[PDB]
Amino acid sequence: IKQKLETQFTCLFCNHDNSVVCTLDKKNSIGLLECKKCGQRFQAPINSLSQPIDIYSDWIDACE
Amino acid sequence: EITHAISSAKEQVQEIIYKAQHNELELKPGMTLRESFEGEVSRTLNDAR
Amino acid sequence: SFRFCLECNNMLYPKEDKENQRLLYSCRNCDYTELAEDPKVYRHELITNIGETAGIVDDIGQDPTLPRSDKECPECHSRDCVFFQSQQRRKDTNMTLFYVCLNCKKTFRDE
Amino acid sequence: GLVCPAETPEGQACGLVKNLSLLSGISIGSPSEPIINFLEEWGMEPLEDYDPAQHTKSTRIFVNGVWTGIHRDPSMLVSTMRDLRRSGAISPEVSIIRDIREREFKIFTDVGRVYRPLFIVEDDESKDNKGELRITKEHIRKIQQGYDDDVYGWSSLVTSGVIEYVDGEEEETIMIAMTPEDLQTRSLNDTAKRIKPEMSTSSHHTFTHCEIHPSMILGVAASIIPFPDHNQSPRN
Amino acid sequence: TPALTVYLDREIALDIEKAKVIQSSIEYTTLKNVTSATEIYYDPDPTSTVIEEDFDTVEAYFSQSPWLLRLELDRARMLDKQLTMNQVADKISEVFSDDLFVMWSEDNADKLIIRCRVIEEDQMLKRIEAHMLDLIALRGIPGISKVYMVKHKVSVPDESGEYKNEELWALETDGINLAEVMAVPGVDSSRTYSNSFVEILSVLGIEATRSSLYKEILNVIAFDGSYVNYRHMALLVDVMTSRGYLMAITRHGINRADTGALMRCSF
Amino acid sequence: EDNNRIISRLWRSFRTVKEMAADRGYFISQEEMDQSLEEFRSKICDSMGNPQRKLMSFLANPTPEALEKYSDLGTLWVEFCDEPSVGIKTMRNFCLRIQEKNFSTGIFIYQNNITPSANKMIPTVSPAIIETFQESDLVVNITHHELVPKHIRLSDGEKSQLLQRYKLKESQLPRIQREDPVARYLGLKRGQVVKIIRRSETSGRYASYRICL
Amino acid sequence: IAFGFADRSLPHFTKDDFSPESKGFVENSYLRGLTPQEFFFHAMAGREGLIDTAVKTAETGYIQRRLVKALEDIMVHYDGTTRNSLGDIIQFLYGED
Amino acid sequence: ARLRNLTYSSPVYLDMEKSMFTSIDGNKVHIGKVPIMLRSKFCSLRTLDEVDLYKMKECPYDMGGYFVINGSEKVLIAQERSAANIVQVFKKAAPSPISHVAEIRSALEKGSRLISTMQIKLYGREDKGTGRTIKATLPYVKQDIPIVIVFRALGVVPDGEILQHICYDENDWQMLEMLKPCIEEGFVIQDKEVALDFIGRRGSAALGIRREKRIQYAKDILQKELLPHITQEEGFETRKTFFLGYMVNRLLLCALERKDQDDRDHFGKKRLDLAGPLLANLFRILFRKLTREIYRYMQRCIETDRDFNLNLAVKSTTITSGLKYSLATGNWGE
DNA sequence: GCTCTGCTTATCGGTAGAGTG
DNA sequence: CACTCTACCGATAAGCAGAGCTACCTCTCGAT
RNA sequence: UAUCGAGAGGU
Ligand SMILES: Nc1ncnc2c1ncn2[C@@H]1O[C@H](COP(=O)(O)CP(=O)(O)OP(=O)(O)O)[C@@H](O)[C@H]1O
Ligand SMILES: [Zn+2]
Ligand SMILES: [Zn+2]
Ligand SMILES: [Zn+2]
Repeated sequence: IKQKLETQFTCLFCNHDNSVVCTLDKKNSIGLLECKKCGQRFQAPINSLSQPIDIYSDWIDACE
Repeated sequence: EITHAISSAKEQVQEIIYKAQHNELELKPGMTLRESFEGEVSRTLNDAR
Repeated sequence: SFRFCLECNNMLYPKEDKENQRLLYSCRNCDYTELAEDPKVYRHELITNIGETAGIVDDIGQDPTLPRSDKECPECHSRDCVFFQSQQRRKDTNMTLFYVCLNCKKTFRDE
Repeated sequence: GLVCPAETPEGQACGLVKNLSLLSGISIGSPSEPIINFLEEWGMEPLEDYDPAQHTKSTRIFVNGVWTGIHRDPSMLVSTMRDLRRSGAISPEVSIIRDIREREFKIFTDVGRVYRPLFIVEDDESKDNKGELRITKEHIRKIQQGYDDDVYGWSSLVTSGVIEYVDGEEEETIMIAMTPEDLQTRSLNDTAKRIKPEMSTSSHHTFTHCEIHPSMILGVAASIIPFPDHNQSPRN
Repeated sequence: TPALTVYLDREIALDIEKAKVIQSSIEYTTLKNVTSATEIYYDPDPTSTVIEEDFDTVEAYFSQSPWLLRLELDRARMLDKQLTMNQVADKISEVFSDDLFVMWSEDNADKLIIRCRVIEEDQMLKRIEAHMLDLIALRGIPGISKVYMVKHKVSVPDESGEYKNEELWALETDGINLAEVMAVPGVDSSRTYSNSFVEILSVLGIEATRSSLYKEILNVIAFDGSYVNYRHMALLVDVMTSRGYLMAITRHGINRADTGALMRCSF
Repeated sequence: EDNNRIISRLWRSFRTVKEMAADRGYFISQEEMDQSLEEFRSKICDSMGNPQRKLMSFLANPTPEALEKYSDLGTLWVEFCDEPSVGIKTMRNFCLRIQEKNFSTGIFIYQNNITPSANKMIPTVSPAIIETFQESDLVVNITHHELVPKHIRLSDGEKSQLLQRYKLKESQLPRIQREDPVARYLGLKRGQVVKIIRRSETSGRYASYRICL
Repeated sequence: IAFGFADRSLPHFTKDDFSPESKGFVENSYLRGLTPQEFFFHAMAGREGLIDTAVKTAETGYIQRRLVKALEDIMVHYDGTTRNSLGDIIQFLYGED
Repeated sequence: ARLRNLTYSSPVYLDMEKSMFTSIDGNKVHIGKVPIMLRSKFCSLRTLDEVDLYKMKECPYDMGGYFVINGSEKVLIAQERSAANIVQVFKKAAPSPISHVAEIRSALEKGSRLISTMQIKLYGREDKGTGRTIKATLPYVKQDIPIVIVFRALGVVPDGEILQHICYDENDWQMLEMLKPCIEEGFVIQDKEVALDFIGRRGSAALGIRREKRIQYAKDILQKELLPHITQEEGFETRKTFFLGYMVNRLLLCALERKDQDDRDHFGKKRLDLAGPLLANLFRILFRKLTREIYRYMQRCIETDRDFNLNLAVKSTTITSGLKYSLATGNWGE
């Protein structure tokens, strides 16, 4: 079953903190970051061990 | 008499050690071999005293 | 007994060759596969005896804390050995003794 | 032999507060670098040079809890290390522990180890000395004189291989006779004196050490009791 | 130390052979209790076998999945529990019906062996093996780990009316299952007793709990030869049962009363 | 074989229900009470030997003595359900039967469970009373145990006599839970009192009273 | 006496020694006097008694307090009943007699 | 000191040196007094001999070993602790998903002081616990990290090398069967870099450090802090990796019922802290407090750009009062 | 620093009923 | 009239935190 | 004729 989790991460674009939601679909190995404020979305591959800090880390490197 | 009776009780404990170490000791229901061994040794030594 | 891939060093997992009906040991990080010498894939011992004799070293006769016996060795027929009960630390372990001859270093029993 | 079996408070502190036995000592601490140098000088191989396939029979060597090497002939290594301590080349408070079953050789120069002295018994079957105390009336003579025949006191015995210190860990690997008389078998039936254990489980005993006197297991307070061996233990 | 005192019907209590029959039927035996080792082979031909030991077994027997589950039963434990190879395989069949082909060797064989096949499947056999050892019950009442054969000296009046002793067989258990053991044919269902008065309350009710509570306390006091007058222990067990449920002698029982707050806060 | 223990346990549960009904004050014929296991199998099982629970249901009325003592004792309907799991569908037809024929109390023996949703159809059917029992729990009649003394329900008049003798409020009597095995056996309702005559090692005999929660 | 050293009770015994003397049998009487091994083993059993007395005294002291608080308000009344402070009947007659 | 309720203590002086790097792009200062143990080598009574002992009103039967603090004779009680730098394996209670734990407290050799503590836990109960894997505990990391992952983060990545560090018997199929879940739970981590990053992403620190340094932060938690008694210099992870395998080996020997769990009460696994170690642990704490007071004084006295006279930035009361307080009350700390 | 019980949170079905072909 | 597809209340553990830990008595010592 | 703690003790 999918996991819809709220986090305390800051969006890299709109800078609103505590407004990034992480949807981890392990059945298809696809993780999804969403911003509850400005509405952006970032997708990245996840394994079985990953957690909201794993894809949020991949989002920091995808920008820089 | 006291010293003889204690000496013979020490011998019975030798026999019990022999049986338990040669797999010739009766196991009491609900008890492992080593529990049964310690139980027999204890009864022998308390009866000696 | 499970083996390792000769090109990746990761461990091989058992996988069937469905078409030829034979057991293989295939890797999982690369394409290596090899033929199984042993049909057995898994064993589970409930009543176990592994670790019974355990550390029998060339210097076991130098441990002065071990008791010594007169029992005749089956191999060389020497009258001098050390003994010890099973090194299996289970609660149901037997009390039967293992003897180690100080001459030929054979491990025998009183059976 | 390390803490008193009798002197401990009654009540809430009972068994938690203890008292040093009469012959106890505490390790002050010793540098490990001389120990490393002796181990590499006498055949220890590094861990970067190590493969379990190649070393399937060798002994692992620990110095103050760090795995530092492997040695293929541990029997000679420990005898060498022990003899360096019995002369003074290694500080007498260092612990030298051979675990033969587990193929491990552990050395401790840690501070705070509780140790006690014992008489050394000759254990090498290459001399008539074997099986007997290394200490002789000559040592006792020089002790009473105070000097050697070209100060001679307690530490002179420790650095001449007749007495050494053992801690709780090394005590695990030795065989101790209770009195000098127990070093040799006998021919009694005196109904007044106390019965000595038979010790008939091992055919021949190989004593490595002998107690100096068994009353030294007591501490200061219990040492005041006359005949404590004739009392119910709580009275002591 | 949970324990049941299982009195037996008179005809069984004076015949040691019949009492042993009740004993072996009550004691819980799982499949794990009799299994010495389990194995998983790749034996691709269902009608033959790579196992040289089971060669003559499967060849003659025949006159599904390629993975084989081979489990070996320990002869000593099979003898103690009084179980035959047939009934052990039967119980396996009942839980796996037609999803598993079961093949068992004879009790005369050198090794006691049971072969199993399913009707990617390497892991499905490990899951089945875990489920078998962890859930298959061969006989007995769950929760009754051991059953002991105990002789009772019970005083009963003569035909003359004089009290004389009489030896009778009863059983005692490690573990409890008062409800299920009461139902077992042979057991005197009007006398079965448990040393868990909590269980007595659920099966027999509060007045029986009152008596059982007193019995268990008395046993503690009387053991070191002591004697306390009945009325003191009677008063305590009436307090523990007056509410209709068991009131523990703790704040969780005592302070659940409608007593004043000043009284309750002083505890 | 193993099929015989199913029939036997069901026959024993059946004997207990009749025993329960008799003790509660209803009339059960001395021929149905003493019914052997063989007679039970002949009448209840098929040709294949499997038993038909719907054939075991029966109806009983209070004896004249019980009706004189307890004027709240009506007609009792006992039914064994052939469906192991009793769902909302099964319970509704049972509750309808009870109201339509205006039974005073209905005893519903189930096999494995009663769903909590169907279990709520139980208090929606007053002034008729529905009581449930797991068929297992009745294989042995617990009131036959040495440790369970004879519980006898007090009449409304007898209860009042008790309260005045001790000048008692109801909340000052010892209690018995509604779910107590012996309270369920007697079908005790909140406010009713049992009298319990009991062995005593100091006086020989002692009468204990409990009121039902 | 347990094998608190590796496979032995004291460094004065060989390993795997289950004899009376190895595991705490004190053969001598107090008149004759105990051996050093017996002395220590006797002191082990003796310590356990001092520990028990110091520990279990608070175990039973708390038990008695809870018993007293459970029962403190229970009195025999002039009607013969045994009741608490709520007037609940605990026994209809004290001790049933 | 006894008569007048004084403290018998020695002044301690420390040379201090100032230096001022500047790039456009002192002497015997007194730090406190240490109470002297009577009849020790630093006591004014060690010489004298019975004649002058009597003149100093000292009794020749008094053997010392105690201090005089405000006139009161204080003795230090040896403090019993568990040995450092040794691996002990213990069993865990039934209502826990963990069944066996290996533990080691790491302590340096110089000074001898504690640093950190580390655990390796074997999960999965008896027929309960599903996947029966093994995780480690690292200092300054919030979560348990599977063993295989930390082995790879140290430079040993292929399964076969990791298992060669743990199991020393290719025949031991029981132990190898017990290591199965650890391999599969660390399958997706197939190289050093993604291993080091898997660690760094839980070890507190800041949020948002990119892979380029959150790795370099985990590389620090492995070089130092992790088993620091082994080494703290770089490029010696071969010593630490072999030790980690030893711990796992010891953990499994006990879980396979081939070896008893360690006895926490075995006196050979215990140490007694006497006056030296007890004073050193307290002196370390108090000297750091003095250090922070020196740093805090330079930031006020250097904003004036006036050469500070040093002796005005060392209040010897910090060490003097700290030692006095603990010896006088028995409270061993600040 | 250790045992217990009760109370406050997730998981488990379990039905039990409209939407469905 | 046979299907799912989700809104229910069971019954689970399930994790947790805290509450409690014999009675009375003596004396010295340090900090506020 | 203080308060808060700590430690050592008595039955
Ligand atoms: N720590 C404690 N707590 C409570 N009561 C205690 C106690 N220590 C002692 N007592 C009281 O003092 C009694 C102890 O008496 P002692 O003089 O200590 C032993 P005894 O059993 O009377 O004699 P013995 O010396 O002949 O064995 C206890 O039973 C109790 O009454
Ligand atoms: Zn955003
Ligand atoms: Zn590969
Ligand atoms: Zn030989």
